[PDB]
Amino acid sequence: QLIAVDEKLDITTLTGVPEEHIKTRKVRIFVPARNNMQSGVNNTKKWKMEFDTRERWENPLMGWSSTADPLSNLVLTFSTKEDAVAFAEKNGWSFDVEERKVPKPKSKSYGANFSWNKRTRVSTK
Amino acid sequence: TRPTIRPRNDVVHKQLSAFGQYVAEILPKYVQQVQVSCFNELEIFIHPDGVIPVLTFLRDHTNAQFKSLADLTAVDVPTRQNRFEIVYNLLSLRFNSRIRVKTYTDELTPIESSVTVYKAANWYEREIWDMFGVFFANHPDLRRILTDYGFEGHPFRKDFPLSGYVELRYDDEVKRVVAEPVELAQEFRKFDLNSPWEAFPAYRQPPE
Amino acid sequence: SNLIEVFVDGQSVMVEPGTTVLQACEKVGMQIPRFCYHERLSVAGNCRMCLVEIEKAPKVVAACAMPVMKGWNILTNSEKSKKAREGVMEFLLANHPLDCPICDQGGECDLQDQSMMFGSDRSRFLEGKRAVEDKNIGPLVKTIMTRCIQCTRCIRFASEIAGVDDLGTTGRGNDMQVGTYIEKMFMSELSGNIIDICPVGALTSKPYAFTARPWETRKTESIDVMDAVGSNIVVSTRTGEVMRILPRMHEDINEEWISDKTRFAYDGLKRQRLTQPMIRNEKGLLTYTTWEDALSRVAGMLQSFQGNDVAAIAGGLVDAEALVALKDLLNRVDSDSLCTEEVFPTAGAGTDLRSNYLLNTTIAGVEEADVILLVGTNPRFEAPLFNARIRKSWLHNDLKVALIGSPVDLTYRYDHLGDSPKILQDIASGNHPFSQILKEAKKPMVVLGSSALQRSDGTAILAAVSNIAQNIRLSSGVTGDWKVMNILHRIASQVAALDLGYKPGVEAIRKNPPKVLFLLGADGGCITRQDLPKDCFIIYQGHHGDVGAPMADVILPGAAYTEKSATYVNTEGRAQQTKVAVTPPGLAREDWKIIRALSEIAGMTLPYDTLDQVRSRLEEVSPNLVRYDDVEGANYFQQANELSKLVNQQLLADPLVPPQLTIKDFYMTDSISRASQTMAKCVKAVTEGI
Amino acid sequence: RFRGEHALRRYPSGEERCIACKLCEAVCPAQAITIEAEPRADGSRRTTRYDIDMTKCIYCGFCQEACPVDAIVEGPNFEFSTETHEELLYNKEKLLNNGDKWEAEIAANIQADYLYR
Amino acid sequence: VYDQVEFDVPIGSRGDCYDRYLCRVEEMRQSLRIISQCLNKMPPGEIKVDDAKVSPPKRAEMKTSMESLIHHFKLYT
Amino acid sequence: GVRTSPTGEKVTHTGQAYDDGDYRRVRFSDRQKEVNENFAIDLIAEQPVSEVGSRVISCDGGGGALGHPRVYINLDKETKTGTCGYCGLQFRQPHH
Amino acid sequence: PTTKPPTARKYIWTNHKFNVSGTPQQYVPYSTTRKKIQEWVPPSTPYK
Amino acid sequence: GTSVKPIFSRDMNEAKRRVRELYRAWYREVPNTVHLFQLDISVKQGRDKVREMFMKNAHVTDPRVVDLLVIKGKMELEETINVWKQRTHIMRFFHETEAPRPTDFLSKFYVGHDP
Amino acid sequence: LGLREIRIHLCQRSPGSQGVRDFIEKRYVELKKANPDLPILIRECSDVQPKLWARYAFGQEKNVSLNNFSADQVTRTLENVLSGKA
Ligand code: SF4
Ligand code: SF4
Ligand code: SF4
Ligand code: SF4
Ligand code: FES
Ligand SMILES: [Mg+2]
Ligand SMILES: [Zn+2]
Repeated sequence: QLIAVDEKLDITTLTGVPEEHIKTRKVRIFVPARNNMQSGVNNTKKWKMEFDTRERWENPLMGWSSTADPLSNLVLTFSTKEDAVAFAEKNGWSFDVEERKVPKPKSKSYGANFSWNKRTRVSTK
Repeated sequence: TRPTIRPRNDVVHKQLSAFGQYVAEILPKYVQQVQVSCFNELEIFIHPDGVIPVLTFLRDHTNAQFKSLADLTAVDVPTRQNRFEIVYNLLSLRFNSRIRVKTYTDELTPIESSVTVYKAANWYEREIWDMFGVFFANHPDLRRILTDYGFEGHPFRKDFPLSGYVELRYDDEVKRVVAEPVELAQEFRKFDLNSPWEAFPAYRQPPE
Repeated sequence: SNLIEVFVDGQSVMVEPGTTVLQACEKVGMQIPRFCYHERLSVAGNCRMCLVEIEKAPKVVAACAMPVMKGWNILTNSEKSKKAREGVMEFLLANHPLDCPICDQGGECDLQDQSMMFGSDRSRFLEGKRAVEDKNIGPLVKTIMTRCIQCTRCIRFASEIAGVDDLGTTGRGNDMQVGTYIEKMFMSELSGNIIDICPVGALTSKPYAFTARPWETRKTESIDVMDAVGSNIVVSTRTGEVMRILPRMHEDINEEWISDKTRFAYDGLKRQRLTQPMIRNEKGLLTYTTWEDALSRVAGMLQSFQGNDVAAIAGGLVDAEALVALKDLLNRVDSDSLCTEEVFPTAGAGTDLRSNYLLNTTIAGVEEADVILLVGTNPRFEAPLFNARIRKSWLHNDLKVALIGSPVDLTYRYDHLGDSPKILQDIASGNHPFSQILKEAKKPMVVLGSSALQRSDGTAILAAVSNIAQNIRLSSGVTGDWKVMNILHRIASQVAALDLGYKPGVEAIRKNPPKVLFLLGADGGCITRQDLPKDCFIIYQGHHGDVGAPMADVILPGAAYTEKSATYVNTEGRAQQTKVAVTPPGLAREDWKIIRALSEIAGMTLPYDTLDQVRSRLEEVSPNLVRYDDVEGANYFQQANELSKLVNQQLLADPLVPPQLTIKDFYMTDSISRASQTMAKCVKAVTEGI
Repeated sequence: RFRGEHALRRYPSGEERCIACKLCEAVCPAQAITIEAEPRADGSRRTTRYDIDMTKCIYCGFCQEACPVDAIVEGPNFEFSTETHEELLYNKEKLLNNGDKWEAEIAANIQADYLYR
Repeated sequence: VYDQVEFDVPIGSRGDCYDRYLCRVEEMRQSLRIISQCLNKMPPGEIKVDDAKVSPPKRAEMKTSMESLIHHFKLYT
Repeated sequence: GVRTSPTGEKVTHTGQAYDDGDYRRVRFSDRQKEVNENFAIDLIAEQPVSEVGSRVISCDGGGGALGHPRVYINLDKETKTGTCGYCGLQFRQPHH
Repeated sequence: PTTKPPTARKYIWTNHKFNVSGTPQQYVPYSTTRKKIQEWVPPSTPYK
Repeated sequence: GTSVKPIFSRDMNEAKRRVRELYRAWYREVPNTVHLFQLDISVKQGRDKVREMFMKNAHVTDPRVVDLLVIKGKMELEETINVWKQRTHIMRFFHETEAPRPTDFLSKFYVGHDP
Repeated sequence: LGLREIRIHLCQRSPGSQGVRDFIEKRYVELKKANPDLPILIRECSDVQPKLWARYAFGQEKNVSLNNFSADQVTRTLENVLSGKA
């Protein structure tokens, strides 16, 4: 009732993806960086998978942005790094993993602004 | 609350909680979790092996008799080891109530067909197979129902591109319609709309 | 230990003493609303948006400034804190202008998002709003002060980070305004960051004005190549066009900031670009040709000559892939004359030991040093983020700074030991009091710039600095893995080229003039046709038409750093890779692909075919080039110091003068910067001001 | 209220109302609007490209209800059939010409309907 | 508001096409009945939920108030 | 203010015109090129500057709810005039 | 419009035009933006 | 461990048995498909196409993937036999209108940036 | 036949590179005096066996493993490479 087969998962032959969109692609597994224009951090909570950028050219009519790859807008969301790595592996995609960047904790002291002898004393407020 | 806020119904909430406890007690072999939402919707999470028993009990029991299968579909969550969750929506005319049953599967594990419990499931399981690639065992005739003949892939998967891989046109040299790789005159514009400054504190996750 | 127990919404958490309420809530996973608080700046406490309720306390506290007390329960979502947030948002929006459709920061506004999430949905303000006149602070930052909420983030950043005290508040009450009080331009190498720190549209990028909306842009995470710091950046693109450059947070390199050149030099990527292969016609002029014809013309000359007659020069913006490709191609010709425009002394160890030409202390290590000595360098313009780190350490760790060279403005006070190079010999001998000052230092640091190595005394200057470092090690003992010796690099391609075995400097070309010369992005003007024999064949490969292009026989259009996935190694020795944001224009191709195609045309086909195989070759040559965040490395100071005692070249009596002496010399350094109109505007503004 | 062919309006002084906020482009359910902008010679915030693909448009009118300055409207013309696909790809010149052509009726309809909006 | 209107539900007896035709005609008549009731009982008041974080504000409010303009911008972007 | 390119084509208010060697001019052969004859920049340049004796004034584009969002313009600076960021109208204090 | 005429504007067309499809005055679409990337122009003087 | 629920085949031998049955059915069907759809190809080239489509998946070592492929191929055969497909669907296997993409490095370098 | 450069790849903390570390620290300076014009590139590996590369004329390259070699073993390897004898 159970096969108990030892082999890594591979579903490339079942997904219907063309041959040249499997071996030549390079997905990036990363936590997106915070938009430095804003202080919110709610967009740096999950892991993202994105594909490598391909050619975009100008349409001779309308000058619009034309593309020839179907994976230019495909972005996946994952809870953990391991989930993204497993999904990339079982789909036969070569991947690059970037470790999550966390802002290190810092020491803040409002009283350090009005310092008696240190350089941290502010000239205005 | 105020007239812009949807009112609550505690009586229906209690009734659904009691019936969820009842069903969970009767079938401890398959039931994994029971939930009741704030808008009075009852969900029962079961093991995949219990699809036929749980559905048969809900259809045939005197106190349940959910005689109508409202809808059957799948949801794709790539981050889970079991990629797909199967959702059954049932309606009981005798007691004027609705129930939801959820299970799970992956790309390679078949799910038992429920066409013997509900005849309506025949086309729903075909649609699930066509859109997600979930195989249903002992189906009368499982085949594509929505996509074109010879279409490769399952479009409703999250990793399937929106515009697909091939496009159609008429070729005069061969005097027939041919398929060629997609090439957009204007690429679909991806919009990053999700904002920081999290909106709903009640759903905040532990920072692990 | 000394941790105290505090509660956030009833859940316990252990925090260090001195932790504020905001940080205690952050440790739980909630971001407290804020407008004036910045993690990188001093606490202000004026926007009052972070007011939160402490249980069993009638009055709310400012989470950004109030240190949490043991046993406190922070009610982050109680009715009191929500009402405080709504009132503060109402007060902030009472006078704000209805400028959202015309404000450049529509979809990136902290004010808009925090009004949606924490404020009300309507206004009861029936009066007229205030309007203040705009200010002119240069061609980089557009100023619309009606949108200003008076959070004083810009003032604090200018005072503490940029070292410029030109910003402040004039007036009182409702009529208090942020500005300079006079017509004065806020020009510094870090002036563009006040746009990022500003939560509203009061400060916006002027060259970026009105061009794009944030939800439309695609975000590409890449690496800056404008200098050798290698600050992490985000490239915003839309419809295949680069729109702007944003900093990407990296605590160890650039924290949250980028230099003005890094931020605004992308304008030069749209001008003076090389898009097609070019050759010389019968009239001696450059004309367009196909890739096949140009590659065949180069391959014929490559096959005609071999050995010492073939040479290559690498520019300041060349990646490791193209460098190793060119090295392999010329090695198949039995040519070892592979040179860079930047000069490093080859005497003794040379490039054999990696620590001989690296910033061994690393950028983050500056925060641990107590004394730093700068020799023959201007860190403010050569490495703006390194100088910013030094300024931060000087401000917070009471770091002592001394300089040997021209008395340049570094935005912090330092000790000017002098200008003559003989001061290095005096310090090494032990007569100078700064030798004893270095002796007492627990974490001494000595930094020598490559600009000081560009002069003929590079070997002697390096030997003197190594003697100083060796005296420090011998006297003060072995503190540990501190790595006193340091060298600050200025160009992004130098360290990778030195790791790959390139010969620093161009002395080999002058000693042995070639008949075929490769200019891989070389626009320094070190070698001209006067230094070459008659009818020398020059191939220029690059992305910009500059000083290196018109004297070439064949022009091969390459890709810029924004148009390829390329490896760069910073002055720390840390290898980083860029990503493709847009594709090269016209017929331009990837540099290593051009070299590999040329090798195939000449019959000397190279083993690699894809980018992965190129990086495998890089690992074969220098394995540290594939460790994409590693900075750790072995210290071989003793061996290099001992090998530096062989030659005894004398120092010249010429004052140390860095190439960048004022801000006007900082904007125009490379081909991308020289083709930028924004840099030209900055140079014009600093040269004559309005 | 009826939605017809799209038009770009202008102020009574003669300057175009559009300020290139790109809200209509963001709200467009069919992605039928393409907008490019830069500062004008006088420093005004104006578009250099404003394209509407009428063979992608669904004529929902979301763009005109999202516009904060009443710049883009969907005018009452419905008899604008075309013999080729290309002439249904409107650029900024075509939309400004449509506005100048239909402004009288467009303004009358807006006056009739603006108290319901 | 379907609990506030009165109508009858046509019920078939044979399960064939004729019964379904009769049922549809009767539903048309009952729809006329419900339309009459709706016309005679139309109440006053606003048309969308008075919550600007979900429903966009009025044009005059959007062109007059700061909060209304912010909410309109965010709801339409 | 429609100008004519040296090729002969009308230059639109966005300033674009196909170059001499551009093959894309072939689309206008046997046909015409749509150019809007009313240039907004010139038309707003013809508007006279309004004289107001107030330090801060508001502009909504006219027509009340039929204009643009109401904004307030400061007129403290005498070197230049206050310009509406929505409508382009100019305002100025009565100097001297 | 005879009893109450439309509001007069300087930019409103004085002469109404009908549908001009299939006619030399038909609308011909084109890009209204300028060139984005500027090419380098080689010098006219020979190097040697 | 790694115990999984079977679809049709417990091991590889019976999976290959199903593969061979499907191949036999397709090989038998090729001439009837060629005649009935009035295709311009020959029976030899149709059987060559069938062989190539079977050989594209020769690397699979998972019996579950193998029997899912067999199920998909049997659906394909059912579509072909019942004349649910038209001539275009059958001819889509040959890519007659697609210009060939050269494989060598120089051709890809000349044509564009696509590796 | 002419040797062009030598590359020594040793891992910083692995015990397989202990002999190479000792060799460098003790006698790399003397080896460099013996060959002042020969570039000897010392780089660091990671979770890889120590290796030595020699580049010859026209791009010919050969590599030898130095795993678990003592300082004397890698020394003798370097004299073997420099003198040209196998
Ligand atoms: S700063 Fe923010 S709230 Fe103010 S006008 Fe600009 S986008 Fe709107
Ligand atoms: S200009 Fe911006 S950063 Fe400076 S005080 Fe005003 S709102 Fe704050
Ligand atoms: S009417 Fe709707 S579909 Fe058409 S352009 Fe406007 S928003 Fe887009
Ligand atoms: S038409 Fe209106 S909504 Fe669209 S960009 Fe112009 S001003 Fe904004
Ligand atoms: S964030 Fe605390 S008062 Fe401003
Ligand atoms: Mg800002
Ligand atoms: Zn106005």
